Amino acid sequence: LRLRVDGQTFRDPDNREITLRGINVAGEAKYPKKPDIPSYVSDGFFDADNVSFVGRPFSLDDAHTHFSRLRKWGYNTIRYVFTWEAIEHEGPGKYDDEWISFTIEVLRIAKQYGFYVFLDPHQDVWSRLSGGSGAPAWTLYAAGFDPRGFKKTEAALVQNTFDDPAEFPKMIWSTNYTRLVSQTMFTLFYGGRDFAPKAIIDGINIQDYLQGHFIAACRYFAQKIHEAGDIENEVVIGWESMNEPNRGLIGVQDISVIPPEQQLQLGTSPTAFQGMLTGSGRACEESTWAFGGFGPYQTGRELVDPEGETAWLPADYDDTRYGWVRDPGWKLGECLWAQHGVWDPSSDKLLRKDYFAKNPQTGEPLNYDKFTNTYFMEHYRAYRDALRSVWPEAIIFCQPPVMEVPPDLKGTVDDDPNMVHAVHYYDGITLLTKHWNRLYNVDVIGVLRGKYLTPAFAVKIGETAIRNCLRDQLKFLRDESLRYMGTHPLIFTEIGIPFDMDDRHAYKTGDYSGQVSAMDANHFAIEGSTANGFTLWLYTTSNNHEWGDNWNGEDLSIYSVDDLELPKLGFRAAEAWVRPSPIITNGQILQYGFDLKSCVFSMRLLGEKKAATEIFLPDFHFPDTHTVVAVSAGEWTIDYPEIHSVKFQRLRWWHPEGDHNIKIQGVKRK
Repeated sequence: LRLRVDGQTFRDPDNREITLRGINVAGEAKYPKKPDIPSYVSDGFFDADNVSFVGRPFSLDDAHTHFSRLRKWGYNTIRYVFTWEAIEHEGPGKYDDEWISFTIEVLRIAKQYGFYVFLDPHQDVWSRLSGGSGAPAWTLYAAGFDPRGFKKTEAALVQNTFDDPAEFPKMIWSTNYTRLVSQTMFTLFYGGRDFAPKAIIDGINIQDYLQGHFIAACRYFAQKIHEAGDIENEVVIGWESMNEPNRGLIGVQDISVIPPEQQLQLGTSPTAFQGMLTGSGRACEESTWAFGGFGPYQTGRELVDPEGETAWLPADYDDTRYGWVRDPGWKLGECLWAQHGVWDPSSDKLLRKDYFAKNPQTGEPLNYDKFTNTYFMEHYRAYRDALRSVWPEAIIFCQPPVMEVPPDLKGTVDDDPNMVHAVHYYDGITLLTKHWNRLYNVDVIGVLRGKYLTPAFAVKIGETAIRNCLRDQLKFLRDESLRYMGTHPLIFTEIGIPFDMDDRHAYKTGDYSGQVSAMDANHFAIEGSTANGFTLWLYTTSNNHEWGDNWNGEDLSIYSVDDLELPKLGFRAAEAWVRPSPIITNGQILQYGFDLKSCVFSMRLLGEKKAATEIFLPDFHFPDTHTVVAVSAGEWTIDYPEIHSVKFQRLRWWHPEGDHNIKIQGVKRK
């Protein structure tokens, strides 16, 4: 077997600790292959019916060629991106065995390169019909509300629908989490017995139907891995929960106003009631909000007029498509929350301001921690046991909601010694402003958890203080992980920077200085966070300068078909994310890092009795003729191991037991 969990560390068969420097592969699994429907093409979007993700990311011939890149860049892990839509697209229980068979073929090509792969059931604002990716289309018809009218009802601002796809608002897809469809789907997914207790399919609640199929669609895809025989523990080490779990409306103390914890707006900003009227064809005046130095920004209101057409399936449209039972309680043509007594369609006025406020069964007041410790963990325990009904030795990458307190599983029955805490972190300023500010940055984590009062005691000035701020944020998350969940490993499964900074300034000049300072600062935070590894958010094989990641106007891929590789076109800040890093360490890593300015790699460890320390050294930064190695104890050699013709320089450092450290200096560049 490739890797085992042994507390806070991953260990190889000979007791050496493994460091997971990985990357997400790939952002192309978010949308189908035949027809190739990215975020900007509009024809054929709505007849999802039959899709064919057979092919995404890439055709199998290019697999061994594409995998070779990730070894050359020093990556040893891959977060394999796949959607629930890729498994159960035709309908409930209709699994794409052709997609399964083709995907099993992908893994061994990657296994030939000695990768570590954990599978990611990715999603963004629920479904691709809802302005993102993830869940299949029939899940929306199960809740029933046909995406045709979504345009100006403004439930999920879809990009495959706007008049001009090139004019899709930047970073507006993430706003859908606070809109009608995504607030409804996640609420029904994690707890339908609670807020919409009339949703009964197959005699069971919508909570049990949406979860039961996602739990089963992954379990059936996992049962093939048991029968494959050559990919369990030999390349596939386990699974992840679900990408960025959202609560929807579970815990909204007042649905008539924007909650103070909702810090993202932009586009139209409907409340739950303003989102309720709009999803029923009425009319609302909504404040519109935006972006630093661009967009609405304390805007001036805008009137939304769907004009008599709802964001719901009509009362008579044919459902009889894929099996089908509904209890007569669940209706069509009317608002779901309206029939449950949340609001009156005849008078257009709320019930009150606290339907989504307290506990379904006992009446305890809801918050985000209450949602994370109950309904999310309720969905997580079943997903954990379902994957272990097939493969009990499966490592489960537990991903709680983004930038929220992880569940308190330390000392409970869920203190799983084969679990991994997956944490997301994005520089909220640079990601949303698309500009690396070299002058200030905010301790976002410190503000969210209440370390300081308001974002005024927290902000730090100076690029050095900014670097230390990000590292102490990621370091704090590791201490929060070890406090609530126990002695378990942590993997920063998503972290990156937007490459389209300063109005495509790097694409116009080749000056990637902003992206270099952003990537080096983000990696500097990871290297000092005392974490167990990371996967940079997103390697796209079809990323270009025009469409970015070909998904929601984002441009986060480190690889581009229009940029040059490392030996007026730049290198896409490649010199910033091709870093020396530990691969496998003879003992516990005390501290390591890469100073990109001085081109100096240093690592301090606590040696164990014999078993080597294997470190990746980039060819660009560390040429063999000019690389200078210095050790505090022991001996070292430098080789060029070959893994299917793929070449990368590696240094092995044999040291005795005790406190030792190394300093590797390369070539400085401007």
